[PDB]
Amino acid sequence: EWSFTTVRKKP
Amino acid sequence: EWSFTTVRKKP
Amino acid sequence: GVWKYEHLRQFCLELNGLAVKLQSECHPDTCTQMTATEQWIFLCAAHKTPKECPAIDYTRHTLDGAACLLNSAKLGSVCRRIYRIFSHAYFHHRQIFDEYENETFLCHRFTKFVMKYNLMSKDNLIVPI
Amino acid sequence: GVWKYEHLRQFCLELNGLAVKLQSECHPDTCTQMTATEQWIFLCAAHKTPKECPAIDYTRHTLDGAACLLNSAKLGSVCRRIYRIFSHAYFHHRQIFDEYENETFLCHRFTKFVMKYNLMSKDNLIVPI
Ligand SMILES: [Zn+2]
Ligand SMILES: [Zn+2]
Ligand SMILES: [Zn+2]
Ligand SMILES: [Zn+2]
Repeated sequence: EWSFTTVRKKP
Repeated sequence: EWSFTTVRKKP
Repeated sequence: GVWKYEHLRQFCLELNGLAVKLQSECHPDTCTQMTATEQWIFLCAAHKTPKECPAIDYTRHTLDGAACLLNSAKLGSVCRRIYRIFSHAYFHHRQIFDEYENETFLCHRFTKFVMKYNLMSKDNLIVPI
Repeated sequence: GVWKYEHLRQFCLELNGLAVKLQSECHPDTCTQMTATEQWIFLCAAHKTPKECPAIDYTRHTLDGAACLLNSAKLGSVCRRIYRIFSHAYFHHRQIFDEYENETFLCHRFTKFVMKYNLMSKDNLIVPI
């Protein structure tokens, strides 16, 4: 569905 | 801001 | 990039087969929430605010939302949510999961695909093979 | 419940004091992203799609969004995002953080408040005292 991701883990 | 949380951790 | 949206659509079609098999015993009086194994509840995103849908509802609404998004980073979200259908079946409907997987290898094929195109974090791939 | 929105507003006011102190050395050529300690980047929510704002921008836009939401579960999200202003300052601007905290105890007061009203998971409370 819709998305709103505010945390990303660095590669 | 706006929120859209789809995972909740049980107490 | 076009093949990413494309191959996902075939997965959603066969995933409907799994959902239909599940609806024979995944009922909202016993699977009252969408869970897999730990103390996480998953909230269905097919609503204005994420909703505690029973597992059968989560499954249907999410497949429906994915089918709609496709015929029209967003890929990652769909994949993450679709994958929970496999994990719920694997942990709470093991016999049905096993029967369906032995015939289709769908979870295997889906797992290889999201890893091949870096669409989910490997941390979320909790179903074996 | 009304006191929850209320006490948060005073926190946002004093948190502006911290943000103003930080903008003297938290610049987008060196703090190019919003981070605290681990391998997480935080994406600013004051945009149509979450954006990789430099830390100074993340700070301003988030305080601005919180001030706007207040004069008009949503509390939990604001608190989680506001808290990152403290963690960024603590880990990347330790001297400024320490000076401001010794005068205001703001992070202490904020931490007790979100725990008192169960507004953040304790797992996210990574700044000591
Ligand atoms: Zn079930
Ligand atoms: Zn639903
Ligand atoms: Zn900075
Ligand atoms: Zn921003």
